[PDB]
Amino acid sequence: LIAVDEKLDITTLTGVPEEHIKTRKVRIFVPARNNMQSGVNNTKKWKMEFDTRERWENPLMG
Amino acid sequence: SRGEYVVAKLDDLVNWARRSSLWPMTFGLACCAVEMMHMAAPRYDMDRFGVVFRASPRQSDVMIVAGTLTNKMAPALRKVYDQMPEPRYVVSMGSCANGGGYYHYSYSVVRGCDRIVPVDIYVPGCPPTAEALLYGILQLQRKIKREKRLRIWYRR
Amino acid sequence: TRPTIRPRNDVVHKQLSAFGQYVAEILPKYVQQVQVSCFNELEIFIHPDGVIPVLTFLRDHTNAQFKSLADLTAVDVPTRQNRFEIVYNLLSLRFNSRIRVKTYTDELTPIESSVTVYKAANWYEREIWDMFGVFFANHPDLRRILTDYGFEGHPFRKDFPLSGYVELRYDDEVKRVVAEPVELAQEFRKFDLNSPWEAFPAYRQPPE
Amino acid sequence: TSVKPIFSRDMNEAKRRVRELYRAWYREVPNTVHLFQLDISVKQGRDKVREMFMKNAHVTDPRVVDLLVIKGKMELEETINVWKQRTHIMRFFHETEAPRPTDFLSKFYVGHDP
Amino acid sequence: LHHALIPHGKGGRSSVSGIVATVFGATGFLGRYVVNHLGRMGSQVIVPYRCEPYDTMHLRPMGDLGQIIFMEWNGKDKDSIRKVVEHSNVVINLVGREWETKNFDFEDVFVKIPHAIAQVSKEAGVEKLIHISHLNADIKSPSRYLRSKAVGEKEVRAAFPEATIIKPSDIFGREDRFLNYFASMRWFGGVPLISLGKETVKQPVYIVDVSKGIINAIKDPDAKGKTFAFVGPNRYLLFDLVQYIFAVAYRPFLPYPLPHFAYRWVGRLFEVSPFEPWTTRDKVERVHMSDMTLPHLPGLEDLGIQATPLELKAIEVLRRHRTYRWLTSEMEDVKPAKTVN
Amino acid sequence: GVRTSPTGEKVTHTGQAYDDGDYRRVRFSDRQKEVNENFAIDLIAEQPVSEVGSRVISCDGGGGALGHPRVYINLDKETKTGTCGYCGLQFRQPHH
Amino acid sequence: ELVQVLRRGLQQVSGHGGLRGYLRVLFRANDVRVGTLVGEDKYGNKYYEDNKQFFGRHRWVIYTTEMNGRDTFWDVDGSMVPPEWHRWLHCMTDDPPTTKPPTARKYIWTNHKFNVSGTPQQYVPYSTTRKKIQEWVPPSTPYK
Amino acid sequence: TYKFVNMREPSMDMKSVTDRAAQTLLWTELVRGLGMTLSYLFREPATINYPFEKGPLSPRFRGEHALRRYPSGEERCIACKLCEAVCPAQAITIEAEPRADGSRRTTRYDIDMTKCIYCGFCQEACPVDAIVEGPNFEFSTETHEELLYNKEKLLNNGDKWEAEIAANIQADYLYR
Ligand SMILES: COC1=C(OC)C(=O)C(C/C=C(\C)CC/C=C(/C)CC/C=C(\C)CC/C=C(\C)CC/C=C(\C)CC/C=C(\C)CC/C=C(\C)CC/C=C(\C)CC/C=C(\C)CCC=C(C)C)=C(C)C1=O
Ligand SMILES: CCCCCCCCCCCCCCCCC[C@@H](O)O[C@H](CO[C@H](O)CCCCCCCCCCCCCCC)COP(=O)(O)OCC[N+](C)(C)C
Ligand SMILES: CCCCCCCC/C=C/CCCCCCCC(=O)OC[C@H](COP(=O)(O)OCCN)OC(=O)CCCCCCC/C=C/CCCCCCCC
Ligand SMILES: CCCCCCCCCCCCCCCCCC(=O)OC[C@H](COP(=O)(O)OCCN)OC(=O)CCCCCCCCCCCCCCCCC
Ligand SMILES: NC(=O)C1=CN([C@@H]2O[C@H](COP(=O)(O)OP(=O)(O)OC[C@H]3O[C@@H](n4cnc5c(N)ncnc54)[C@H](OP(=O)(O)O)[C@@H]3O)[C@@H](O)[C@H]2O)C=CC1
Ligand code: SF4
Ligand code: SF4
Ligand code: SF4
Ligand SMILES: [Zn+2]
Repeated sequence: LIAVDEKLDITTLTGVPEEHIKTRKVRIFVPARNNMQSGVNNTKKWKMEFDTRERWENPLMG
Repeated sequence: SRGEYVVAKLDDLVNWARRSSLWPMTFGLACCAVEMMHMAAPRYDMDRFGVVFRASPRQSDVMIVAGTLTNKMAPALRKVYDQMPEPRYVVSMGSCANGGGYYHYSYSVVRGCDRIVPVDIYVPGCPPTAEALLYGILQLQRKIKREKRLRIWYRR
Repeated sequence: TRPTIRPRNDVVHKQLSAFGQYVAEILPKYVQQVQVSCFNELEIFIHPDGVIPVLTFLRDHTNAQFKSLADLTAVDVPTRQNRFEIVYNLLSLRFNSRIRVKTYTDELTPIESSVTVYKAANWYEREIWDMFGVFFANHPDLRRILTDYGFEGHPFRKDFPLSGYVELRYDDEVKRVVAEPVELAQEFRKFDLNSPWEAFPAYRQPPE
Repeated sequence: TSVKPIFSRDMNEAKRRVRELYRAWYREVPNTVHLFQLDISVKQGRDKVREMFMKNAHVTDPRVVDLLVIKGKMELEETINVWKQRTHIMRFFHETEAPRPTDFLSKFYVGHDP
Repeated sequence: LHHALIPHGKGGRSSVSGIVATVFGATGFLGRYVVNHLGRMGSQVIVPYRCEPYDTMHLRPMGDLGQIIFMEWNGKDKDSIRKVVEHSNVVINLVGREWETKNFDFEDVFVKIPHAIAQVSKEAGVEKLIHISHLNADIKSPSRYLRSKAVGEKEVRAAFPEATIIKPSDIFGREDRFLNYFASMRWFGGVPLISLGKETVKQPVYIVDVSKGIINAIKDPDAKGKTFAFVGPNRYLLFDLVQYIFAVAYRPFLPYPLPHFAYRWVGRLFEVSPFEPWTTRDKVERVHMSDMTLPHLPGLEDLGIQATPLELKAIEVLRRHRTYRWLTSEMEDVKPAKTVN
Repeated sequence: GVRTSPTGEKVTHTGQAYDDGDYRRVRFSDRQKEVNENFAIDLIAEQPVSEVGSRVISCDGGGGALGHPRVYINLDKETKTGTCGYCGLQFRQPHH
Repeated sequence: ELVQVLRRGLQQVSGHGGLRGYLRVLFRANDVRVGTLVGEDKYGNKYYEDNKQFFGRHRWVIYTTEMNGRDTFWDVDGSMVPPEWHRWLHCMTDDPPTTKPPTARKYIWTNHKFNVSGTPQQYVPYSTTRKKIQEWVPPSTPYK
Repeated sequence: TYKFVNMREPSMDMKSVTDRAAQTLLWTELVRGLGMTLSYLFREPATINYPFEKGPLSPRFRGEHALRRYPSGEERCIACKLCEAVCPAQAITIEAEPRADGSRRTTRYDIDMTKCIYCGFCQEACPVDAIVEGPNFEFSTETHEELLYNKEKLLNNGDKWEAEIAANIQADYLYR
């Protein structure tokens, strides 16, 4: 059983492109309760999501 | 003109042969291939129309892309299409071949065989019925009937 | 009569519980937990390095002849330290029973190959490696089985995008199929479906 | 915390495996160029092997290095056995990808990308 | 700019590049390459065609859904020309034949058609016009091809003063004439050369470089009314060039001097074919003629393209001409030809 | 009730019409633009108003299980008609 | 008896209106059967039924030689039938449109159309939604 | 219970041995197969005369899509997006806004027929029977774009096939 004094890092194994490894800022948060409902069952687990990027309109069918 | 009449008759003769002798390649990928078998079956006999399966791409005129085209399979499809000698035609059958189908948003599926090969006829359905595929074959025959290669060449 | 509710089999529940106690007593070194679900399925949670002894016992022991490996998969749960959960489904024809054995591992920790106990484990472990990145130590031939040649990334992980990062098309300039970054004519429309009202009180977790 | 080693124990054995894999890849490029009928040079192939080896030069975990050399051996055996086609070998070279700009002003001109 | 002409995306297949281009002569060699590059960018491309629709099939995969539009066209019909250039802000002209048919001459395809295309495009409000000419376009040139090239270049510049006239030297590629013309003389015994090809200097240019330069001419705002000269990086004698072609094709090279009048008569013999002739008198003259040097005109380095040497891309074209004994031979097995710089 | 744009292009019932300078009109050259001639708004306006002597009426669109969900419209406001919003059908009480 | 079969063949020859009618029905339909005339639509297509034949072959249609504006003497499509006769031919009902006419509405097409692919009447898609963002129009008058 | 497919042994009496030897030397079972194929030759072929004859279909058949109207001419669809929600392949794109008269109606209703898997969930989820899967199945085109139906195309399909669609729905609406 070896011992490593290193921080875990698997970016080289995940296969993600370097652009989407480096230029991405995820947001760890607990979702806000939807004001339209009084239930609170969607505000119990943390979520991790990425920053929004560009969305354009398709020339055909829009 | 006499030359125009001769070329019109000659390219009507040539188009008739190609229309009336269609040899699809023995090439089926997924569940859409079963409906090709049912078109070959006695109920909708494709052999009536001069449509006969040949295994070798060198001896085929039509490639019926019937099933999901994956990333691991696209090179093989392009290779056999290239090995088919000209004139050659493509009939994409079913949603998976047409667009993406049920697997459009997948990491391992090519969204349409028209990204890989030039497709002449698109047959919708999941799977298209044997009658639908037969209608597509007849529509391909009517498309061949309009080709005027000698008529273009004479005026070229 | 309750025609819309599944009837329960307390006899089979008791039999499975007794056999779970039996195996837990026999192999205290590796077995960490034994559970019986209310639809009569026995589930054994072991230490990851007990795979070979536990599976060999369950295959060869006279009172547990699980001669058939029904399935072998893994589940990715990112919230755990050991995200990958390796699941073995065994079927005993002699006693007409089925059992489940679950272990855990992470990205960099190998799991001993069970091709020496069952021969289906060969392709099953190749698929597990291909789709999750889990490495199996003494595998006769470990390589990709399902993904494309040269494919980078393990698709079934939760952090892998649905459409991947590359897509294929034929480029006429270079006369071959090429791989280019993924670009969608219509983006996949993500739906938030979960209702904010708790459905099953029996599964409620403590507020902590 | 003691962790189960894949191979190589410490880092030196991992470097030894890396050198063995590099030799195996270096001696394979001429055969690959010959069999696949690639239009690239042997020097170009060796340079691409070197570049693909160098992009992982920042790894300091021996287990990550072991996994990297395992995957390298896999993709080497896909090439020796001609399981790969010319398509994949040339996919290594990104011959069709347009050069993305890298300076701030060009990135500002093209679009909204960071 | 119109709200639909603003670029969007990352320059992929499914992006919007804001370019709406009508490509005349898109059913040929340079045409297929230019259309491929435009569709790769993610532009809207209109392809006027006069041939059989079956002969335009290779252009279907080059663009996304709806990004390639095929329309019929005549060449003598200004109505058809307006129909195909009505909605496009870029018009590219690559129409031209190396020979003359019964219905079209060098005057028709190099002067009349480009002038009508430029005249209609000016009326329709097309912002950019790209016109492909030849490097050796001389009014007093021995070749009617080049005379008509020069006349049509002047007419296009007159009709559309804000044009970009591109003058490639001799484009080589998989579907070209140049390397294939020199490599197909195996069948006729030896290789006939005028003065043994020692008095001819040529610097061919690569097809991908030409297409990339055409694309960058559209995207450069400071190339509106200019003239470019697309040439390769090295100049070769005709003898050395043909010798290298045969070395790469691994065919026995047996050159012999053929007097100019004899070669002219031979070319006259081959141009009686109703189909595409193997060679013509004008083709013989153009092969014999040396490529002009135009240091004042800009080029690929000015449009941002580094010219690809012949020694890097010759094996793509000439591997097809090898036999089974020499198919697998590598690129570096043949020493590069002797240049004249 | 189709209408023609100043560029000669038919206008759909949703108001769609390509601008004069819009390049996307090229797709319709040598071909046609698919526009449905029947306008549902015009037809439902052409429909008459049914007078019933009750404060509340029920509409299911006709056909029963082949119509739409049955709804109840309150005919109390005398300044306007009560409209079933599934089928856009107007009802009124007998005035005067 | 072979004589009975030959007599039935001769009756089939005379059943299409002479030798010329027999040749026409043979060359453009590949069938020489004779059946009762169920009815005829407005486009010229004729529909026949014969319950003695096995299921699937008991109903058939002879297509017209000219539909709308296209000559269909040899180019006969499976989509040339109106919807009611389409239902009758595909056997979703046992009642012909003559016996049970369909419900008539003012929005239903009076003239049936076949597949218009490969013709100028083909369908071309477009976005049916208006422009999402309105851009600012600068003043046309000078300033300063 | 179980049965043995092949566990019989042949008798070794002289008559049976001679019969087997005659079968070996005289190809009895081969002639039997020939006779079977000859019988099939003289039977009646099972081929229909397409396109002049069509295979049977049912009122439940799922073919080309259509958007229906009320008998008054009003469109049935109310932009409720249940079909868009339930579509397995995400083939439906719907955008809506209040109409001029205040109705809840769609401005965009797209179905990508190259993405559709023809499963019929949309017509099950529709609360007003607006979207249906008509009886048409011969709608193959020559270009990919022609398979990207929009609201005008679907309304035209509904108006063209309304009689047959209404007949099928009347026939099969008591089973739903
Ligand atoms: C991909 O998964 C799969 C599918 O998909 C999903 C499927 O569907 C199916 C289902 C398919 C099957 C079950 C069968 C398909 C497989 C096959 C191998 C096909 C089987 C077909 C057959 C066994 C029978 C079909 C017939 C075949 C194949 C033969 C092909 C025909 C030819 C090659 C004909 C060409 C040769 C000709 C025409 C002869 C040459 C011409 C002449 C000699 C005429 C010349 C005459 C003259 C010159 C004389 C002229 C002069 C004259 C007249 C007079 C002049 C006189 C003077 C004096 C001038 C399967 C199994 C499947 O697995
Ligand atoms: C084999 C030895 C070499 C022979 C060399 C050629 C010898 C002559 C070949 C014989 C020619 C036969 C022509 C057959 C005519 C087509 C029959 C007819 O049905 O076609 C119609 C008309 O066909 C075309 O319009 C033209 C066909 C050819 C017309 C004559 C061309 C010139 C023939 C004379 C010159 C031959 C000698 C010169 C060359 C040596 C259209 O019908 P079609 O839509 O399809 O059928 C669809 C099936 N349906 C009806 C059930 C739906
Ligand atoms: C001229 C027209 C003739 C037409 C004949 C058509 C016959 C029907 C055609 C369909 C058959 C074609 C496909 C069948 C091909 C394969 C047939 C076949 O297998 O035959 C070989 C068959 C099978 O052998 P196995 O089962 O493998 O046993 C081997 C054990 N170690 O064995 C044979 O050799 C049979 C060949 C026929 C032998 C001839 C019979 C001998 C009888 C001799 C009596 C006469 C003696 C003469 C002396 C007279 C003294 C007075
Ligand atoms: C009573 C006296 C006699 C009367 C009859 C006389 C003629 C009989 C037939 C003789 C043989 C054919 C003669 C030549 C016909 C014209 C062919 C031709 O020139 O075609 C050129 C053209 C090529 O295409 P192009 O426009 O050049 O485009 C370049 C590619 N992008 O287009 C093509 O190449 C089209 C592809 C097919 C071309 C070959 C087939 C032409 C028709 C042949 C019919 C007979 C076939 C016999 C076969 C052998 C016997 C079984
Ligand atoms: N290729 C070269 O070596 C060089 C070429 N150039 C010039 O660049 C241009 C493009 O060259 P390239 O790609 O090789 O040309 P090609 O000969 O390969 O193709 C010519 C194109 O123009 C069309 N065309 C030809 N004649 C007519 C006509 N009368 N009416 C309408 N369309 C016609 C052809 O269509 P279709 O097949 O339907 O007839 C085809 O699309 C030409 O002007 C050429 O002179 C300049 C320098 C070098
Ligand atoms: S379109 Fe449907 S039936 Fe055809 S291959 Fe795809 S999933 Fe199978
Ligand atoms: S039939 Fe199924 S896949 Fe097709 S649009 Fe309806 S719900 Fe979607
Ligand atoms: S389910 Fe019916 S009413 Fe609702 S949006 Fe879809 S077609 Fe319209
Ligand atoms: Zn109502």
